[PDB]
Amino acid sequence: GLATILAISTATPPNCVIQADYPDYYFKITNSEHMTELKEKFRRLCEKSMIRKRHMCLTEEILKANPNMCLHMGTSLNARQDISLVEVPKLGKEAATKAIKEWGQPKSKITHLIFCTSAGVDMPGADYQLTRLLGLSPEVKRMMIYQQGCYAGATVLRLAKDLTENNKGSRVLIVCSENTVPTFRGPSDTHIDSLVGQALFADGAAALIVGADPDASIERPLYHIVSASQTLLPDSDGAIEGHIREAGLTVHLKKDVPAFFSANIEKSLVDAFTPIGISDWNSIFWIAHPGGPAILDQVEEKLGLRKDKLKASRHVMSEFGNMSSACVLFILDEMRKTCLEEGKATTGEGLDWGVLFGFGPGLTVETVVLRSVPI
Amino acid sequence: GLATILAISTATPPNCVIQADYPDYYFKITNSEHMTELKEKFRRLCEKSMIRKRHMCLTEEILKANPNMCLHMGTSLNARQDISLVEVPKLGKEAATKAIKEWGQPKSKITHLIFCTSAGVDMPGADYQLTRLLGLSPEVKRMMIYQQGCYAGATVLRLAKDLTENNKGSRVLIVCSENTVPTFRGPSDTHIDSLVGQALFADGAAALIVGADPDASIERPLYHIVSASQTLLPDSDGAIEGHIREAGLTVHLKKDVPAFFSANIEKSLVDAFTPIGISDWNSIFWIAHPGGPAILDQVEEKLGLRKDKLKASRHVMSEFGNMSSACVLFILDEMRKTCLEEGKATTGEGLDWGVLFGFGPGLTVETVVLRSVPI
Repeated sequence: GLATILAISTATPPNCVIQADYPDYYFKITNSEHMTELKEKFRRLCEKSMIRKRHMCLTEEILKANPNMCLHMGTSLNARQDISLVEVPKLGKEAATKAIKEWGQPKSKITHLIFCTSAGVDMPGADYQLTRLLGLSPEVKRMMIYQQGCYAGATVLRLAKDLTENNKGSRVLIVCSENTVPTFRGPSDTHIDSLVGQALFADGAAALIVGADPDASIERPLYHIVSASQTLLPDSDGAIEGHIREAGLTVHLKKDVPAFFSANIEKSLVDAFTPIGISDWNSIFWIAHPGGPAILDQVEEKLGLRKDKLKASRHVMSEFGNMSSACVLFILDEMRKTCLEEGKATTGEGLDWGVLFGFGPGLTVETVVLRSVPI
Repeated sequence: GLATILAISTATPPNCVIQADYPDYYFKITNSEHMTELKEKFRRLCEKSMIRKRHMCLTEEILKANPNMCLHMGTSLNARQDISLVEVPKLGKEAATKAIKEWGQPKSKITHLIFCTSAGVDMPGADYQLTRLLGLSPEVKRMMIYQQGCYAGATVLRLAKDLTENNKGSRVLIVCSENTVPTFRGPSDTHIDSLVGQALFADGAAALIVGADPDASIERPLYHIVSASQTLLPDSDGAIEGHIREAGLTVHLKKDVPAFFSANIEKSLVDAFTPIGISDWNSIFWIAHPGGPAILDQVEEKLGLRKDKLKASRHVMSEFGNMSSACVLFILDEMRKTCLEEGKATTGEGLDWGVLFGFGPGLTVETVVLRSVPI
């Protein structure tokens, strides 16, 4: 049968930054209060973000201890790696233990592990660290998805679908764990596009169990993964780039990203849903990577979505910020919980069919067709 | 049906270094001729490497233009990335075009792309670059496997097996492209394990087409991918580590690494071949990642392999050195070419079943069971 999501959980670092207070904090800790016009631009970005709070393992204490991270382009990759490479699997384990609990099986039944992060590469990778931290079988079949950015929450579902459907009895643990350690940096009027990241990026981890052929005596499906596609957008090359450099991960925006995603998203919908016979985009539930707020606004306008279609996606953005690959997985967690609390008929806001979108560098759109389960 | 390898090709940079001359060249270009004790240790390492030559895109001209790369721990990641991120997909495209030719189908029939490298991370990744360089369909389903080291040539086969067997009609292009740009550095008596890498690592790219259900009117299988396993070796934590730092990729080795692999290899063989009813390791053909030559020697001795079992693996090591993930794929290409040239009965040295091993950080062993095809 089809790959099925059997459990979801999440974790965030305990320190959280209130967005209303962030322009003042960020310009203070980076010693940039003299850049008054830049501070005003950053305040506007923070207020436009529709983020209320973000969780960050980067604290004032840590930044004071790593002052090269507070420069715009300080030589700082080593300092960033030293923090992030430990944090990434630690936060991932926090989510994974809880997903395993919901799943209801012993962890010795996990046959496959997908780990996903853009927060720092190491050899061996975070997949190895998580395997040892959790005490998974040494024979777990691992896939380490590094540096794929904000569409990778859909990528891991696409990968998990083929792994679990091609291997009878297989059960995949998926962990996505992201943080701002590689990207945090001081401001510069050269690199205004970096301020976008400073206003949006946040920390979080999400874990899932995916498997085909559920054991109804123990396992409880949440969503079915029907199809998974990936495409590059025409003429979009260079719109979003992220470079791993001596100063950490630097972000570069060169084209109108929301215009590209909104102009092309209907093609992905038609390709995904024509085989199903669906053409009304308000008749399906939506999980859309929300880390670019203007992207969601323009998708909504272009397609004529009702204002509530993206409610769960915008709620996660409001409460957590742009956690990169983890966002869409937080959104699935939020949707099923809200549907249960509100007495909706399915885990997809009472609807049967749904779409999950990852958006990221390429420009790339990942399109996952889901089906809900009854509540 | 089973996933099958339908085509293989390879590519190397034109510049090559003769191993017998390398100690003198390396110590001169790194301005380290005064480290006379270290130079003799390096000559012994090169003499014991059983490498005759290695291809390298890093030329004398480039090293003279990038002097911080010739220091031992010079701040040089940016210079390395500037070189490697263009070289990786360029060399990969060279191999991919030739693999596509052998396959015999138009490149519009490629539905999936797996790209693998440890030579430098970027967003978007080398998979995106290769897709654009080759003019693949924008809807190609990509998987980017970054920084998994020397076992990843087997990893890509494990991944391709699930992708192609779960998707009717799918055809996956696999590209592995590796180089010494991130690891090349001057010598130091505080980091002797780095010398091992300077004696062994080399550049190369290999490309494959993999698919299930071949069309016998156009396609010609070379190998069948029967099973693919991965395991961590007991109590091997920290034996091989690779860190991505301001000075590039730095390598760190405990000294009993060959002992770990040779002492555990039989478990991987028993686990893979018991379902097939095979216990005689001389009755199967071998593709063993050859990048540690004591690994090959100790495996041969521990298992009592015939003197010629590792012939193709040692030949690739001799002519190309340790090209990380690409080695095992060069070895498959060498085996089928030599079998045809020499009138063998199958693409597996006249034998029917074979094993392909990837070895790398973890410590990880990847075990792929293959079947040959008649010639």
